[PDB]
Amino acid sequence: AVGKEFSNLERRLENLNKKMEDGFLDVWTYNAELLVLMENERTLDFHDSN
Amino acid sequence: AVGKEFSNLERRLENLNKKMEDGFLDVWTYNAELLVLMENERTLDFHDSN
Amino acid sequence: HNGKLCKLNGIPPLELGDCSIAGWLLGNPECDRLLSVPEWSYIMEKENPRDGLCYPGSFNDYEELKHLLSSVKHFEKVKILPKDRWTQHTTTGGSRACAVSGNPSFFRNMVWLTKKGSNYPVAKGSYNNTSGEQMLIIWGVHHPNDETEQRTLYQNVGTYVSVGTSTLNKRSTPDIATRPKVNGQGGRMEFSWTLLDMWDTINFESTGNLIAPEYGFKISKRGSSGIMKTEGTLENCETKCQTPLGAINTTL
Amino acid sequence: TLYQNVGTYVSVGTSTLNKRSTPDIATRPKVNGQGGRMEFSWTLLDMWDT
Amino acid sequence: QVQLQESGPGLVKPSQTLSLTCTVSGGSISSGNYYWSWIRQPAGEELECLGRIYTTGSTNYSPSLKSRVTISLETSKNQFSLRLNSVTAADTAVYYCARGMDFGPTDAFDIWGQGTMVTVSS
Amino acid sequence: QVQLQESGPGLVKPSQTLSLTCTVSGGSISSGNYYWSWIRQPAGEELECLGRIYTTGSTNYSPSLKSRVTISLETSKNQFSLRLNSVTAADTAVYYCARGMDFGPTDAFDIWGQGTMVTVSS
Amino acid sequence: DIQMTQSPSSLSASVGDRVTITCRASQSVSSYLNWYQQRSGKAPRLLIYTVTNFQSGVPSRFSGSGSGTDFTLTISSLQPEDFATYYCQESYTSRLTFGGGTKVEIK
Amino acid sequence: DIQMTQSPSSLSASVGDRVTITCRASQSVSSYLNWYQQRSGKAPRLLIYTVTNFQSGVPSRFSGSGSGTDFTLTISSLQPEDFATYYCQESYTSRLTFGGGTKVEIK
Ligand SMILES: *[C@@H]1O[C@H](CO[C@@H]2O[C@@H](C)[C@@H](O)[C@@H](O)[C@@H]2O)[C@@H](O[C@@H]2O[C@H](CO)[C@@H](O[C@@H]3O[C@H](CO)[C@@H](O)[C@H](O)[C@@H]3O)[C@H](O)[C@H]2NC(C)=O)[C@H](O)[C@H]1NC(C)=O
Ligand SMILES: *[C@@H]1O[C@H](CO[C@@H]2O[C@@H](C)[C@@H](O)[C@@H](O)[C@@H]2O)[C@@H](O[C@@H]2O[C@H](CO)[C@@H](O[C@@H]3O[C@H](CO)[C@@H](O)[C@H](O)[C@@H]3O)[C@H](O)[C@H]2NC(C)=O)[C@H](O)[C@H]1NC(C)=O
Ligand SMILES: *[C@@H]1O[C@H](CO)[C@@H](O[C@@H]2O[C@H](CO)[C@@H](O)[C@H](O)[C@H]2NC(C)=O)[C@H](O)[C@H]1NC(C)=O
Repeated sequence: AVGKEFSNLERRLENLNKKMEDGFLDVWTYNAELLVLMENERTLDFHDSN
Repeated sequence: AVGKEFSNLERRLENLNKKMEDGFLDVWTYNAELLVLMENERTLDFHDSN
Repeated sequence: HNGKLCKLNGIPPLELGDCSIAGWLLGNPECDRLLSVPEWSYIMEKENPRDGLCYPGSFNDYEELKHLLSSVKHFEKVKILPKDRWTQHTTTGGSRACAVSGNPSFFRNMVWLTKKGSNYPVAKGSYNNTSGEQMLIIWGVHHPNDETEQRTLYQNVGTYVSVGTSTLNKRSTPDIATRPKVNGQGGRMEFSWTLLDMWDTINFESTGNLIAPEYGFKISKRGSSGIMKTEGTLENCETKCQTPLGAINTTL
Repeated sequence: TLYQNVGTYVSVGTSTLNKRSTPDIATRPKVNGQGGRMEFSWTLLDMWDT
Repeated sequence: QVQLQESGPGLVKPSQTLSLTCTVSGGSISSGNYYWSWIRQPAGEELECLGRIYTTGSTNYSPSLKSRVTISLETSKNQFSLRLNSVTAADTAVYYCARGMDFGPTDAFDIWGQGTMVTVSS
Repeated sequence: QVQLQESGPGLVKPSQTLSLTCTVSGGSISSGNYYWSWIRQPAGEELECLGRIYTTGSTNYSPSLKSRVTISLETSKNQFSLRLNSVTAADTAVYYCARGMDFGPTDAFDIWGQGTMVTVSS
Repeated sequence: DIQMTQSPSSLSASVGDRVTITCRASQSVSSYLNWYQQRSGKAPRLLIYTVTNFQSGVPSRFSGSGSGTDFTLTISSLQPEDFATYYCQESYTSRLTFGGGTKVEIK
Repeated sequence: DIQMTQSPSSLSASVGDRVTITCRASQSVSSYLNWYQQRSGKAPRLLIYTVTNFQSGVPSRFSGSGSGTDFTLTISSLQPEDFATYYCQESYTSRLTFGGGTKVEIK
C-alpha cells in the first residue's frame, strides 16, 4: 500500500517516504529502459545471426 | 545491522523500514536473476563463438 | 486502467464518502449511513472530507490510527459502557455545532458527561474485554475557552481525566484559554485512542471534562493496507491492483 | 505512606536536559500483583557536565 | 463581573424605527462562547425572543419580527444594538439586553440588563 | 474511611467448620494494593497470622493451618471469609479481620476489625 | 417548533410550604429546559440552567427534575424572597421559547 | 523463617518517664519491622509501619529506630493513654510473624 499519512509536523519524515518512492522509481525506470534497449539489440542481433 | 526496534505507536514508521527492505530486496533479486541469466547466455555464446 | 473503483481480491473498500475516519468512528451525526461497516480491504475516502469533527478539535496519533484501520478488514461495534450507567451524570448533552434539523446533538458513539444537580461526582467505569478480541477504544477531553464554561458544565475547575490499562498510563488536564472560533465554537475537543488486549481491563476516572465512549470497536482481521483518496464510488467489479483513477487488471 | 507529600515532582537536568514530571496516581489493573507503575527515563551526561 | 446596560427609554411614532443600544462592560463581546439577544416583555405577557446575534456575527431572528428587526455587533465599543423598523402600537414593551451562554449542553440567559421601556403611539 | 466488620460470635463443636465473614465498607476489595488476612489471638497469647489473600486472588496460608484453612474473596459483596475445617479446642480464640498494605517498602496491618470470639468445645 | 405549557397559572402558598411548578413540552426537548425567577419590576434571573442544575447563588431549596416532556421546579421550603413569576424555557429548538409563567402568591 | 525476640516482657513506668522496648530478629530483616499498640479488649493499632516511620494520628512521642537485627521503640514521655501491649512484626519473610509483646504497666 503506497502512500502514507503524515501530520504537518512530520515533514522531515514525509520527505523520506517521498525519497524512497522517487529513489526506487529512478532505479526501476532506468533499469527498465536499459533492459528493454539492451534486450532489443540482443533480440535483433539474435534474429540476424539465426 | 538489519532490523530495527520500533514501539507499537510507530507502525507507520516500522512500515517504512519494511518497505526499504522489501524494496531493495526486489531490486537485488530481480537484478541478480537477470544478471545471471544474461551472463549465462553470453557465456555460452562466448564459448560457442570461441 | 478500468476507470472503476473495484473490490480488491473480492473484498470491497470501506466507503466513507464525505466523512473522515474520525467522523466515522466518533459518530459524526452526518455519517450515520456508514454504519453498514462491510468487510473491507482498503479504505476509500474523499480527499479533504467534510464530515470530520463537527465539534472543533484534534485527534492524537490520528495518522497512526488511520494506518491501523486499513488492516481491519472488519469491526464489530460493541456497547462497552451503556450510557445509562452514569446515573449521577448528565449524559444528554450535545452542541449546536453537531445539530441535526436545528436541534443540538453530538457524536453518536460517545457520551459528553456533564454535571447533574450541583456536582460532578468522580466519574468512573471500566471494561474487562471479554469480547474475545482486541478492542479499539476512543475517548476525549473537552477544553473550554472560559472559566465560566468550565464551571457551568463540570462544577470543578482543577479537573483531570485519567485512563489506563496494563500497558497504558495516560493522564491529562483541560486547557482553558481563549481560542479563535471554529464552526462557532472557541472550545476544542481532544481525542485519544488505545487498544485494549484480550482479558485486559481499561479504567476510566474523571473529575470533569470527560467524553466517555459508549462503544468500542472489536478488530478481528489483522491484515495490511492503505487509504485511497478519490471522489468516486465502488462499482460491482473485482481487481488485483487498484489505483485512484481506477483498477488495473494486467500481467505486465 | 511512602512519600509523605502528595503534590510531588521529580526534576532532573544537565547542560542539555531539562526534564520534570509528576506522579500519576490512579487506579490501574494489577500486573504481577501490583497496580502501581514505574516509569524509567535516561540521558547521556557528557564529559565534565553535571 | 459582566454587566449589560441598555440605552434610555422613549416614545416613537408608528412607522418609525426603534433603536436601543446595549453597552457591555466587564469583558469583550468577542471573547467567549456567548451570544447576545434582545428579549421583549409587553406588560402582563410572556418573555419573547426577538432575535440573537452570535459573538462570531451569525444571526437568527424570530418569524414575526425578522422582516422588520436587525441586530448588530460593534466590537470596538463593546456594544450591541437593536433596530426595529416599521414599529406599531403593539410593539410597546420592555426591551431587555441579555447574554446567553452558548455551551453545548447548556443554553440559557445568564446576564440580564435592567430593561428599557419603549412606547409606540400616535 | 475503610472499615472491616466481622460476622458475629459463636460456639462450634470439634471436627466442625469455623466460618467467619468480614464485610468491607468504604471502598472495594478489588481496588488498591492491599491484601486481607485473618489474625488469631488466643487469649493471653501472641497474634498469629492464619493466612492472607491478595486483591488479585493469590493466597498464602500458615504451615500449621494450611491443611485446614481456606480464605476466599467475594467481589460482588465486598466480602472476605475464613473457613477452618476440622476445628479443635485449641482453636478457641479471637479472630480479627485485617487489611494489610502491600506497598513495596511498607508492609503492615493498617485496618483492623473488632474481633469475633469463636469457642470450640464438646 | 415546540409548544410550551406551564401550570398552575398561579398558586398561593405560605412561607415554609412545599411548592411545585409543572412545565410540559409538546415534543421532547431532552434535558434542555432551563428556569427563571422574575420579580415584578425587574429583569428575570436564571435559577436552573439545565434540568436539575442550578446557578451559583441560587438557594439549595430550588431543585429541578424531569426529562423529555415533563419537568418540575420544586421549592423545598418557600421563602419571603420567592414571591416571583417563574418561567421555563426550551432551548432545544431554534426558537428559544418560554412557557406562560407561574405566579407564586402569598397565602 | 526468622525467629523474633522481644523484651522486657513487661516493664512498669510512671507517667512522664522515658520508655524503651527492644525487638530482635534472629536474621536481618532490613527495615521491614513495624510496631503495634494493643489495648486490652481491642484490636491492635498500627504505630510504626517501617522502622522510624509512624502512622498518621500516632503521637510524635512514638519514635522508632534501628536496623537489620536490632530495633527499638521509644516513647519519649509516657502518657496515661499508652498503657498497652506493644508488638513488633517482621514483614520481610513470607510468614509475617509477631514478637512476644511487651506490656507497659502503671508505676
Ligand atoms: C477478565 O475476565 C477473565 C475471564 O473470565 C472468565 O471468562 C469471562 C468471559 C466470564 O465468563 C467470566 O465470568 C469468567 O471467569 C478473567 O480471567 C480468568 O480468571 C480465572 C480466575 O478467577 C481463571 O481461572 C483459573 O485458571 C487457572 C489456569 O490459569 C486454573 O489452574 C484454575 O484452576 C482456574 O480455572 C481463568 O482461567 C481466567 N481466564 C482467562 C481467559 O484469563 C480475568 O481475571 C478478568 N479480569 C478482571 C480484572 O476481573
Ligand atoms: C567538573 O570537573 C572539571 C574538571 O575538574 C578537574 O579535574 C577533576 C578530575 C578533579 O581532579 C578536579 O578537582 C579538577 O579541578 C571542572 O573543570 C575545570 O575547571 C578549572 C577551573 O576551576 C579549569 O582550570 C583553568 O583552565 C583554564 C583553561 O580553560 C586555564 O587558563 C586556567 O589557568 C585554569 O587552569 C580546568 O581547565 C577545567 N577542566 C576541564 C576538563 O574542563 C568543572 O568546573 C567541574 N564542574 C563543576 C560544576 O564544578
Ligand atoms: C483480466 O483480464 C483477462 C484478459 O482480458 C480476463 O481473462 C479472460 O478474458 C477473456 C476476454 O478477453 C475471456 O473470454 C476469458 O474467459 C477470461 N479468462 C477466464 C479464466 O475467465 C480476466 O478475467 C480479467 N480479470 C478480472 C478480475 O477482471
